[PDB]
Amino acid sequence: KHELPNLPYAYDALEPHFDKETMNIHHTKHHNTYITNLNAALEGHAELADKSVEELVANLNEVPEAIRTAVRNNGGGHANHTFFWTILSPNGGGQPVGELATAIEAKFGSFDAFKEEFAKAGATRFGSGWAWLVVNNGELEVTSTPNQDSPLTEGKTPVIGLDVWEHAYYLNYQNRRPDYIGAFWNVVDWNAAEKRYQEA
Amino acid sequence: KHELPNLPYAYDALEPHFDKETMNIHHTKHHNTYITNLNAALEGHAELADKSVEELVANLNEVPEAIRTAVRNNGGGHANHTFFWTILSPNGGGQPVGELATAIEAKFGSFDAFKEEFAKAGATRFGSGWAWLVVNNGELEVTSTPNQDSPLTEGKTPVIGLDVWEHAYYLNYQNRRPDYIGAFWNVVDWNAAEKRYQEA
Ligand SMILES: [Mn+2]
Ligand SMILES: [Mn+2]
Repeated sequence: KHELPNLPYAYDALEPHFDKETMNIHHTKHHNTYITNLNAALEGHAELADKSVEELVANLNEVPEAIRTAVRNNGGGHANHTFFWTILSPNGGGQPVGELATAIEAKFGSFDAFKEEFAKAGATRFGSGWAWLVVNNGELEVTSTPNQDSPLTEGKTPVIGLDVWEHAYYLNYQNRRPDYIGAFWNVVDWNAAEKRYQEA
Repeated sequence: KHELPNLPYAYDALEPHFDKETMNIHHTKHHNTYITNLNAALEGHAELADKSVEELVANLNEVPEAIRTAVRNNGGGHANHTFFWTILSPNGGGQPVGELATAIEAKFGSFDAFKEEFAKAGATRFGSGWAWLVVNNGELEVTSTPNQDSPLTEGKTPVIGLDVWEHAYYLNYQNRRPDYIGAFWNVVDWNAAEKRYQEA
């Protein structure tokens, strides 16, 4: 009973920053496959299967050992991509807004300095993974995670994030990960980010 | 000190199985960058910069802690890719040959059974990595390693291997990793593999 969410915008709405071919394959093949595999691993655990994917992944510890890796990886994939689609927008880009903006200035010095730290976290994540701005204390932290591991599992709440698996950027940027991260700034939705900051 | 090896064949020599655009970017951008990063890391360590990259990665524990992660990832990348180019050929494909062929039949039952097990290791390596046929103390085994980790580090000797980082396959295959693994059977060089088996 885990379903693929529709995108909040057209498949070409993030162009030229994120290409429509990637949006299609990333959403309808990669994300869908995580869902397929999650639902299979949850066959026989109908009790577990009625949690939200976010709660499921936050309390990975309580998943039966037999299916834990499958939940970590595929539950991770579902939680992470679900989040991702909703922090992007064709009306995104620009400066941070709201109390999140003020908090970024305080924690990082400035928005430019934050962007730098986030881009370094993204560039430095060796292999597959994600770069994040999270709330831990009630404090902002830049982090990165391997594969489909989620900050939620560490008790940290995602405010924004960027998929740095090669499938996310290879068609448009090839090995140019930094150019991809640069493009993300033009589509990240700071209104949505504010909500996530406030809602945590 | 460490230098990018030329390919043993033209950039389009593995078509249609491995595309020439990928061969270009994979060799001259990805592999080159591991070498740049490795050389930067070994600045100030004469001890090490006399070692082969295979010696460095076999004895990773003897690398000073301050540069060990860099040598693991970039040393691993250089050793792994150097090896990879040498086990591919436009005169590749077909059935195993030599003493290796006999050993594969004995260990796995048949070549087809071996391919199935290798294909499964490759498909199931979650995130970035490599699938391998190695010799472990005189015995054939199929394994997989994350990121640029090498079997050498665990005292196992690679006979064949396949790069399952998405950069190795995304341009021609997108999410269809199993189809890429299929295509590898047509360019793997079993004469070259026989020689590695003999020397291991
Ligand atoms: Mn992804
Ligand atoms: Mn590679």
